[PDB]
Amino acid sequence: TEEQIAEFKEAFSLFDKDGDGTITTKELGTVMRSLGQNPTEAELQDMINEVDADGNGTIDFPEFLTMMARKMKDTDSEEEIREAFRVFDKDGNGYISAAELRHVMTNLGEKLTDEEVDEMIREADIDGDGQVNYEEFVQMMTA
Amino acid sequence: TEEQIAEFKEAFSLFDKDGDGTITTKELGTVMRSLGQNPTEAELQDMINEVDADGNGTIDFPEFLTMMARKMKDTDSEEEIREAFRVFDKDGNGYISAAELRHVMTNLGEKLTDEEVDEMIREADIDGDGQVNYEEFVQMMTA
Amino acid sequence: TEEQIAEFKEAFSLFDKDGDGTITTKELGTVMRSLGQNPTEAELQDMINEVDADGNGTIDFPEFLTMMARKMKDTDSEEEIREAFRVFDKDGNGYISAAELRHVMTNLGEKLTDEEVDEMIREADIDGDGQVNYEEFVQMMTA
Amino acid sequence: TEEQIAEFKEAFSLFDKDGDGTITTKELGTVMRSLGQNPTEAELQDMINEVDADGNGTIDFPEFLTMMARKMKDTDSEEEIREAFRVFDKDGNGYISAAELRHVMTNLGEKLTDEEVDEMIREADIDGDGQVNYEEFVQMMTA
Amino acid sequence: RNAFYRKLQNFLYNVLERPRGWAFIYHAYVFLLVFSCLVLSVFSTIKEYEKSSEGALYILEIVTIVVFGVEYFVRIWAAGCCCRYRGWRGRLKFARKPFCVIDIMVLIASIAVLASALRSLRFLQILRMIRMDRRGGTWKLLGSVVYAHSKELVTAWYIGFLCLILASFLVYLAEKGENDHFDTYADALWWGLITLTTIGYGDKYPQTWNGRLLAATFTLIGVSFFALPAGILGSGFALKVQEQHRQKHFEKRRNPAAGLIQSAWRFYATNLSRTDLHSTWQYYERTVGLKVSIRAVCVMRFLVSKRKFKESLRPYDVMDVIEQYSAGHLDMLSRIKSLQSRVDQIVGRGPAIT
Amino acid sequence: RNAFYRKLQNFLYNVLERPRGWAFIYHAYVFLLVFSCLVLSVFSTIKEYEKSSEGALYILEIVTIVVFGVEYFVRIWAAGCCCRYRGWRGRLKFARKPFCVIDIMVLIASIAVLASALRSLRFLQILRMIRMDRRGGTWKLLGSVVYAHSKELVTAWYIGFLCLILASFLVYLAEKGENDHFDTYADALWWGLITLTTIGYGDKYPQTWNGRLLAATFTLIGVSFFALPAGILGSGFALKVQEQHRQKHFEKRRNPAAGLIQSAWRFYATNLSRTDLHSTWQYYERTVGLKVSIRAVCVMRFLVSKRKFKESLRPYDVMDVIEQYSAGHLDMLSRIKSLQSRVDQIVGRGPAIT
Amino acid sequence: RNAFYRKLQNFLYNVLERPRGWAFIYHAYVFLLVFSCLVLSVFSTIKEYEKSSEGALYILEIVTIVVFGVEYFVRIWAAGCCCRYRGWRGRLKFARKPFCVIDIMVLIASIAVLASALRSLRFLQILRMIRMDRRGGTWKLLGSVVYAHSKELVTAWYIGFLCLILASFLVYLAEKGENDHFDTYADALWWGLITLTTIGYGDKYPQTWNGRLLAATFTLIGVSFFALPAGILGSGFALKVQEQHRQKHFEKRRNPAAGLIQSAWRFYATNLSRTDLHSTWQYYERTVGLKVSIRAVCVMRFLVSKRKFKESLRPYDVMDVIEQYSAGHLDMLSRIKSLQSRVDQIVGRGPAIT
Amino acid sequence: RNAFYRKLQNFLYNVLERPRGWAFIYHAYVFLLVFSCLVLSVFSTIKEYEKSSEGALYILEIVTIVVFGVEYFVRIWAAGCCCRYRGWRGRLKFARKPFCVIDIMVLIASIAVLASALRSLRFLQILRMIRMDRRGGTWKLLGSVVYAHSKELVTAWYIGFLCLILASFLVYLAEKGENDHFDTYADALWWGLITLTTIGYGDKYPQTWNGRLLAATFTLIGVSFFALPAGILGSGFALKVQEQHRQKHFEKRRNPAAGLIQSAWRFYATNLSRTDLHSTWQYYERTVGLKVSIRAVCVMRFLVSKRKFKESLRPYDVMDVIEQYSAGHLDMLSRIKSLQSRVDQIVGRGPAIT
Ligand SMILES: C=C(C)[C@@H]1CCC(C)=C[C@H]1c1c(O)cc(CCCCC)cc1O
Ligand SMILES: C=C(C)[C@@H]1CCC(C)=C[C@H]1c1c(O)cc(CCCCC)cc1O
Repeated sequence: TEEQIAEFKEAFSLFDKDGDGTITTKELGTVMRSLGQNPTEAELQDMINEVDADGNGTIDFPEFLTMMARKMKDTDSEEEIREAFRVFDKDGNGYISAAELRHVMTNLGEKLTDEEVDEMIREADIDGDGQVNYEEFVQMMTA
Repeated sequence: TEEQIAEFKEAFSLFDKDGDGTITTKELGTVMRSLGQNPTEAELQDMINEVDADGNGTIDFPEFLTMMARKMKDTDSEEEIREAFRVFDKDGNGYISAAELRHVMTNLGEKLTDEEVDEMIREADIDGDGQVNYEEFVQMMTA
Repeated sequence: TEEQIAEFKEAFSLFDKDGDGTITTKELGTVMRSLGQNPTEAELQDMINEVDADGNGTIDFPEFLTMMARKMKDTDSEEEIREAFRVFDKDGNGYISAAELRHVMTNLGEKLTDEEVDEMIREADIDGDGQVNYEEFVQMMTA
Repeated sequence: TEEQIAEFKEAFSLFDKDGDGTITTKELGTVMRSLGQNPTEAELQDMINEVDADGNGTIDFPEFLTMMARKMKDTDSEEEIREAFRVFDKDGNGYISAAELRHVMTNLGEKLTDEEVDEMIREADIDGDGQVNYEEFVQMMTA
Repeated sequence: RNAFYRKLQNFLYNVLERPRGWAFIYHAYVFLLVFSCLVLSVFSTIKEYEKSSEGALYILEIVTIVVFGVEYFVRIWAAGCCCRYRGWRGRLKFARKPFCVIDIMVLIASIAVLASALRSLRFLQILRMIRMDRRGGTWKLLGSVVYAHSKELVTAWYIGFLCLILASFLVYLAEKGENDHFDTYADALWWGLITLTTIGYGDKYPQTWNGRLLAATFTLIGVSFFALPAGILGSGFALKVQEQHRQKHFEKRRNPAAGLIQSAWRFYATNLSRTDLHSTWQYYERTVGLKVSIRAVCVMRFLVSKRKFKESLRPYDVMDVIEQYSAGHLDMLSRIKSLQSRVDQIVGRGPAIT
Repeated sequence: RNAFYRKLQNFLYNVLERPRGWAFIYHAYVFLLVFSCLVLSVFSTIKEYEKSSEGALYILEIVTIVVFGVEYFVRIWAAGCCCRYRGWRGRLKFARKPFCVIDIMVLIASIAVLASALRSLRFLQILRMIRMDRRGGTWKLLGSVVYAHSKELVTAWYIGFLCLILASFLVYLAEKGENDHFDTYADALWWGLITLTTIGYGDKYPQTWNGRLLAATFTLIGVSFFALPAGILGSGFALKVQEQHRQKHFEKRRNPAAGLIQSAWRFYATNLSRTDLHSTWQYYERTVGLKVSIRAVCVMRFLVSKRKFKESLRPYDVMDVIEQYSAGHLDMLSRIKSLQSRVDQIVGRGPAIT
Repeated sequence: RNAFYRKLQNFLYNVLERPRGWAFIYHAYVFLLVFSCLVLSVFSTIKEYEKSSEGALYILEIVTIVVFGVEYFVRIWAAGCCCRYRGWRGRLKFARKPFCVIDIMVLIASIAVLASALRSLRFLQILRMIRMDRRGGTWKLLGSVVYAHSKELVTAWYIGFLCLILASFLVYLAEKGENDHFDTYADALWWGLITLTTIGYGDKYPQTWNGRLLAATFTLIGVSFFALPAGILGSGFALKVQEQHRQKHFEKRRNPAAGLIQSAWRFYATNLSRTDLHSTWQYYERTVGLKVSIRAVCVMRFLVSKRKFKESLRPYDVMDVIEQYSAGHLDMLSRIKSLQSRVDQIVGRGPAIT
Repeated sequence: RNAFYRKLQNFLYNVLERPRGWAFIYHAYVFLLVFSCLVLSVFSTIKEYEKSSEGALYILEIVTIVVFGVEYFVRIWAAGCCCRYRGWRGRLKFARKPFCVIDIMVLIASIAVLASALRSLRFLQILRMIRMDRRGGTWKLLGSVVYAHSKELVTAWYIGFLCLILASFLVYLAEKGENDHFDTYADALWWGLITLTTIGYGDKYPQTWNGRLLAATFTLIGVSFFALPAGILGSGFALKVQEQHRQKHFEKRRNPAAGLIQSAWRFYATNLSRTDLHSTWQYYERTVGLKVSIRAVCVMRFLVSKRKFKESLRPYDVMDVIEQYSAGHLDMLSRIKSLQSRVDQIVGRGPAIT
């Protein structure tokens, strides 16, 4: 809404330092390394392209508010998350043991801190089993 | 109805120049090159054959009125158009960018003039996104 | 019912010439040759075996009445007939031209006389098209 | 409930001879050979691992009573039993002859006594056909 | 007698023409006879074995010629069985085929020779050996495989020819003077050929160490590229034979499909209750309480035919099951579309019933 | 003792008959012994090595003969283990098998020789080498592969034979006078053979340039067609071995399926609440608070057996998963048909409830 | 005339550039001419054939040079057809391509030689033979296959080289003194190479029995590993050609897809009842009762184009049909999800209507 | 500096250990250096080239030894990077590995020789050439392929050995007296070996016509069975390389799957409205209006990671897509089962609402 629009304006000002209404790859890079993460030029190019819809190398405010309002229900990531967990389900049981989650979560991809896996199991081990049904996890993430 | 039946009488008279009730491949060729398009003898033969049902090399009026009343919903072209757009969807996203449509529509098959692509995007870009969901396009073309 | 049971008793007496309650393959051969069709010993044996349920080489009355009451809906021949017609549908259009039926019906398997194909087209060309939709044919045969 | 809890306590005492609340593989072997069946060390290890949930090499009471209350409908063995019977259905008819059951039930896997196959046919030949539909059988074990 | 005469004519034509079982045994025996004749000719060429070899060859060749004559006469006399060729006119029309032209030319040349002849005998023997095929199956298969793998074969030829030319020229340069084997570039080309094919006669071989090194470096690649076509042809032969077997399987599927449809229609049109079914009863009458027996016959034939067709739908391939199951998948799509339409009807009624 | 005697008999029969693990090591060792015997015979044929070679051969052959005798005696004495053959009568009945005939004939010939002998020794050694197979597996595989690729192999033979004949004849014509290697067509045929096979002894080679050109033009094609069978046989061997492995996989699937069905029925019939289940409790009593323990062990057996069977359902192939999933697709068809029937019921009720 | 001039220029450029039909016949004829030139040169190298060979070679080479020059001039003059190169400037720009550099260098070398020359003639012949390719198709295919199977080829090279080195060294040790063929390790290496490749010249072979035993034991493995690359390359060639054919099939699919979409939109926008469709009517008007005739034309075109595209969707592969059917499977997922949503609506209404 | 020191140590260790890009170029250059050393040794064995060959070999070998020493020292000094081995103790622990034992033994032997030497130099050169592999990849691949095709290879060996023995014996019988090449069965066996392998040295060949005929009849089959292993090994090599590539593809799939799950959880736990999410905000705070910017970063990362993973789910195979789609088919089973349950609820309500 209007208040969300103002928040998005503050966010755009944070990103679009130049204030020209277009986020440059260097602006996003500097804000990233300010956040403490160092991206690569090609990685940031793929990033902006994944958001870029006008083919300009930047993002205008309408696209930024589109990404902000883009709920992950629309993204249709159910199949993708299902496939990822199936990839990590070495048995095909339809679940995955907690220990495997602890090992993979903090050792693969963008390794997460122990806090992230703790909240993962908190919102995943609803039945307190440890052998979380990944399908249920993606369903609750969707819901 | 009867008025459409008389319209089809006029159309057949335009096609069946000889007036014998049978459209000859030469009649189709002459009317085609009058329309400004030059077909090949084998091309026109396959044309009539795909429309021919009595295996005579021509078309009696009942077949002509059948093709006239033959709405494309009966034809069941949903799967065919789906497959065509998927072929042109190099990513498999379920959509296709407007620029790719501009390039393809006027470069392969029977190239269409800029007006045709303009009306295509007009009736396809219902959400004004450019990344037209070809599923929606075939669904509306069917509906 | 009882009257059908008596009809089946007459049929069994016609088959079981010996009257012992067991139809012998030789008795089936004699009745077939009387009918004008000559089967082979192995053909008749595999045939009764497909009919045989007690593994005795003959048939008792309960099996004969079972096959008499065996409606083809129970047999579940929808898929088999579908596959056969698809095999004979060289184009995959979901139909088959009348001329192809005339050629195949009287030249393959147990060739049928012109009368049989005439009744086939009569009960098949419900719409009088000739390009019978074999799905419809199997559905009506089931219905 | 409470009475079933007491029954499971008696069962655990019968299993957990040491009384420490943890069933040892050696205790399981002793109780098995008391039952008259001789398992192997690796066999019993995989056995407990399948029944184990805490990854300790033994079983605590909660896992034991969860397994005891674990109904087979939850186990979802419909597909597995279907596949097994399909494997033993060399024709794919959707059924299997009684004699094949007599041969297989007492010759492969854990051979069963003639009484077991007798009860199998008793609960299988509900229609007294012998060619039991394995799908119906698994459906009945599920219900 | 007369019917038996036509039956025997047809059976012997089948033996002589496309064989399946024991006719193949007869064809193998005649092939063995002609092969023995060729071997005896080759032996007769040997000087120390000439006398006995030729003595046996004369009688074996008269036996071969009598067998060939009786076979050709039986072919002409049995050519009338097929509907294409009937009577004396039909047999004479069939005799005009190019293969029969080859057979008759071989026969007349052989009888003229029997009634410098060694070269003519060799040519005639080669011609009959070629004649053994009778269907061009081997030649057709080889041509199909060559055409299918035309690009790979031509690439192998181009690369191997360039390698041969370059290696021969380089070794000739490196062995022009020192070695008398390579006094001319043609000799070097002969050496390069008999090396890259790995024949290695030994009449010509490099002796200078520069030549030896060049020969090594080029012969590795050359033998690889010269052995390529054997593997290419093996793969092509296997693929084409598998394709032919698949087509044969599909025809063996086609016939029982007709059987099943025929029996299904007969059983559906022989129903006792239904009327206007005389079109089917007349057939069983002209073939000849009886009605129920005929119905039992028909339904029982339907059962056996359905079994035959179902067992005839063997997978035989991944693509085959994929297509068969895709038919059912399209059927499922249609059924779910129908359910969607019915649910649309229900949701339309919901507001109305409320 | 007695039970141990039968157990040892069966174990040693398994070692001597179909081996799996260390029995294969024993078979390899006896194979090595016989191979060393053959190598020592070949060495003894060498004149300069005759003395020591024969000296070692005598002792190694006595060792071989005692090993063979003890093996045959153990085979006869362990032939009673199987249910087919039991007791002295059963062992004697088993000894009648053709392979035992070969073994006993070799044994008696060897003992007669030990107790112009070089040729007999060679024959006996070849016979025992053939005897090493014990199952005809190699011969069966070769025959199956040859039969499977009969058309390709026969086409290769026909084309290669025609090429050999034509090339030999043409080179013979081109080198009849100039070259003394090709004075007779038999010599030319020998040359063509040793060329098209790429053996190239060098005893006969073309020298006239017409002969060289013809030899080149024909040897390219000839070597291709002569190397074809090696690739064909390799592909066939691989295919047949894969097929046998697939069949073994399916049998290893069959057994755990029986295990799973057995355990499932036992678990379902050992339910506490249900009655008339004595047919299952009696089995556990014969094997032998106890009721609940029996139920627990039965259900846990069911879990482990289901795990085993599920692991046993490995794809192993595209067709395998295609078939397994087609079963589920047919199940889907049935379920959607049931839903169609229920929706038909609903739409029929719609007018009634309106 | 002028339009005919441009049409002929384009047709001849297509003939010279990527050919399909009879232009391939012309290319084959010019290839045969150049191959005859090379063969005549090789013959001229033969001393006894020098006179007539060179006499014919001179005239055949003048014919070759005139054909080559006219072809090059026609290539330059027809290079203006393509939009990339137009006019004299465009033709000169195209002439800069490396292949035209090779062609012009060959032309100038030939004209200089014609207007120790044997070696230059041979080099020019080889260069033009290489020039025959005109697309690098063979070289590109070979490079792609080598790169794809780099690991297998390198492993074969490593193992075969180790085997060659070890076998040559061992035989050299076993035959250092007894045999004069192996007086130096280089000689033994040459023997090992001409043995493992199975060339077997026969100039060097082991004669001591230790040498013969080592040679056999090592040559088995060595010939296996040296013949490996031929099969590897054959398989790679077949795989790459199949991949290229699949890509071509997919492009032949791409074009009729555009045709179908074009015709479908035209037919949907030529509907008589619908308005605001002049955007399509103007096309037909500019190409030129007429309205209905145009609509009939459009629907007819839609039918024929749909037939063309549907035929263009041939399986051609397991993966192709799997992908096509997976599209429909995802569609089925969507439809069943919609039905689930509608059933959720119904179950929510259930309590409400009650 | 210090961090740069560790980074350079890790980079150089990666260069020496598993290389990907330019480290492969360095390895190729050192391999070329050692290969040139071996070639120069072989040249030095040639008598006429001894002087200059040895002169260059001395300097090239000193260059080789300094390069090897620096490489080994850098390996030991960079062995501390890996967590397995750190510090001087870790480096010394790593040096105990058998490959380092081989390298150090070669180094010490070379330095002792430099500071009858020809044979030691040869042995050391072969040892370092073997050392070039550094991973046993070629040996592991060959062993895996041999084990996989053990049955086919053993059958080929058995049949080929029987053919060789029988052919040699028969030819020996046919040429015992007439030909002096076959005076002993060992000579006949040598002939059979050099024929069936198609080496054909030509030192021994049959000359009697019975011998020639037997040799032909047996060498056809023998060369087929002796060329079998080359094709078998080629197919095995290709299959194993494809399998390894498939496994690598699946690992490259595994990593982006974790990336996608990570980003999805991060973006689901960075939602602004939801509470109890500080467990994720703390991570971003440690890395360091900021809330919304962080959420934008997170959703963007989720989008890019989903794109990466979806692209990573390439088919790559028929089985791969079959498995992926079978997952969805099981999902369809579950959904249709849920719909069946809901329709059962509806039909149960039907009587209630009526
Ligand atoms: C371009 C071809 C055909 C390959 C790839 C490039 C190279 C390194 C050699 C070819 C090749 C051989 O020609 C022969 C062998 C067998 C071992 C030879 C011993 C030195 C392997 C081997 O890869
Ligand atoms: C009918 C066969 C078997 C093929 C196809 C037709 C032709 C042109 C040759 C055969 C063939 C060779 O016989 C040998 C090579 C290797 C290079 C030879 C160098 C001249 C390639 C090569 O395609």
